Amino acid sequence: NPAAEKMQVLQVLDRLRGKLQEKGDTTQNEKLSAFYETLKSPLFNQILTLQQSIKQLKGQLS
Amino acid sequence: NPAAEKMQVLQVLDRLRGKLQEKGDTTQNEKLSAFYETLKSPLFNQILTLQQSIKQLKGQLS
Amino acid sequence: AVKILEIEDLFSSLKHIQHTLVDSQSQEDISLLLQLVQNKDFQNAFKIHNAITVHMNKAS
Amino acid sequence: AVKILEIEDLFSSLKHIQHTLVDSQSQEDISLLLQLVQNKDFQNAFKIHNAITVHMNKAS
Repeated sequence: NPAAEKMQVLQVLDRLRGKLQEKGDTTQNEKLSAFYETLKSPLFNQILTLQQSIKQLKGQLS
Repeated sequence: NPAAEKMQVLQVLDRLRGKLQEKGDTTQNEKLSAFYETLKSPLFNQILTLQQSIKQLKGQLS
Repeated sequence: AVKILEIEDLFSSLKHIQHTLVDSQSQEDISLLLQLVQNKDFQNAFKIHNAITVHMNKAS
Repeated sequence: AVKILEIEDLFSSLKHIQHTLVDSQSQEDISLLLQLVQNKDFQNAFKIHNAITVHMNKAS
C-alpha cells in the first residue's frame, strides 16, 4: 500500500534520527526533521500523489 | 482565469510553428508540437494544476 | 507514443523562434511560452513529465 | 516548516547514517529513505517544493 510505505517512512525518519541522537550524530537530524515534516506537508504530498499516478501508468500499461 | 493563458499558449504553439514551417524552419516546429502535445496531456495538466495551487499559497500566505 | 521536449531544448527553441520570427506579434507569443517555460513552478511540472515519461518507455 | 531540505545534502546524510547506523534494521530503514530520495519521480517533486518554498519565504 502507498500510505504503508510513506507511513513507515515518517516512522523511519523518527527512528533513524533517534539512533543518531543516541549515537552522537545530531547533524543529519535537520535532514530527518525537514524530510519527515515536508513529507507530512499536504502540498508536498499532493505532488507525489500525481507522480504516483504516472507510476501506475508505466506499471499498468504493457 | 489561468486557463486563458494555457489556451492562448496552445494556439500560440500552433501559430509560431506555422510561421517556422512557412519561413523554412521545420526544426523548432517539432518543439512546438512536443510542447503543445505535452501541454495538452491529461496527467500533465494535473501537474500544472498542482503547481497552480502552490501559486495560490504564496499569494494567499501573509 | 509520447515524445518529450525538454525545456532546455524547448527553451533554446523559443529563443531561436523569437529571432527567427521577429514578427513582433510572434515575439510576444514566443515570449509567452518562454515565460511559462522559465517559470519555476511550471518548469517543475514539465521536468517531472520529462523524466517520468522517459522511465515510462525505458522501464517496462 | 519551510527550511527546504536539499536531496544532495539529505542523500549524503543517509549515506552517513547508513554507515553510522550499523544496527542492520537501521540500514534497511535508511535505505528506504535513500530509495525514495534517489527515486526519479520523487526527486522531481521534492525539487518542486524546494525552489517553490524558497520563493515562498521570500515573497514581496
